[PDB]
Parts: sequence; C-alpha cells; structure tokens
Amino acid sequence: YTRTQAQHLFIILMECMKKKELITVFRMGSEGHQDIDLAILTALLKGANASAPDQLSLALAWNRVDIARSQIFIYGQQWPV
Amino acid sequence: SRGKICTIGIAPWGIVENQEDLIGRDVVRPYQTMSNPMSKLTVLNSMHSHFILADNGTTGKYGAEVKLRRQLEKHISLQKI
Repeated sequence: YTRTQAQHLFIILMECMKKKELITVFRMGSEGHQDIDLAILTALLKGANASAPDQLSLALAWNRVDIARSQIFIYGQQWPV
Repeated sequence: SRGKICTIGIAPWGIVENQEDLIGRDVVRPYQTMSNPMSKLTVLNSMHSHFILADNGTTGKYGAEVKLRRQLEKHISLQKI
C-alpha cells in the first residue's frame, strides 16, 4: 500500500494510538451506538472535557433531549449549586 | 395504570436528610426530592404511600429498625385473615 517497510507511517500511527482517548469507532453489530447521529454527537460531549452543566447547555442548544436523557442524566453527576 | 399500592416504608429516623421540615403535627409539610451527596444522608424515597420512622436517639447509623420491622412482620403473621 505504501513504499514497503522502507518507509512506514507506523511511528505516527502509534503516536495517534497513544492519543487514542478521543478516538470513536463505529461498527455495525459488534458495538453499540449503531446510529451515526448518536455516535457523532456523543464525541463532542465526551471529548470536550467539560463539566455536566456545560454539556447540558450544549444539549439545550442542540435541542436533543434523548442524548441528555441517556448520557448526561445518569447516576453520580454532582451538579454544582 | 390506575389503582394504588399500599407501600409501607419503615425507615430509621436518623438518616433522613431533614430532621426539620417534619416536626409539624397533623399538618401537611413540603419536602424536597433533589439529592445531594455532600450531606452524608439519604432522602426519603418518594411515592411510598406510608412511612414509619423509627428512632433510638442516634443520628446517621443504621440498625435502628430491624428489630421493629421483624416484630411487626411476626405480629402481622399472627393476624387472622
């Protein structure tokens, strides 16, 4: 596919896999989030490294109530006063 | 669905989140349902149609109602249908 093992992108790929915290992978049947619009929107909330009120404001802006129902409002959130 | 279930909840008095807001006798008392984790206490679970609060003077410790609940069950089992 590339210039053999003479030149490879393996080091950069391994660096990306070292930074794999943000990677989200879709796959039919094998994993959950079979809906792309569900999967593409969960990435913004998870990867923002924001607190619960910030993600709640994001869900209010996007007018998607099911995501805030199933992701934001779960056990153990500890909203500020 | 219609109908009501006569759910009876026997709880230790020393673990409620509000020792106050419940002193009023033969009157209606509002009660908050939002639960916060820095109080080291637990709120009364809603839609329990009857509550029995048992106290032995302590505050924040369990074990104050198991004897009462067991004796009440035994006495009910001796009642005649």
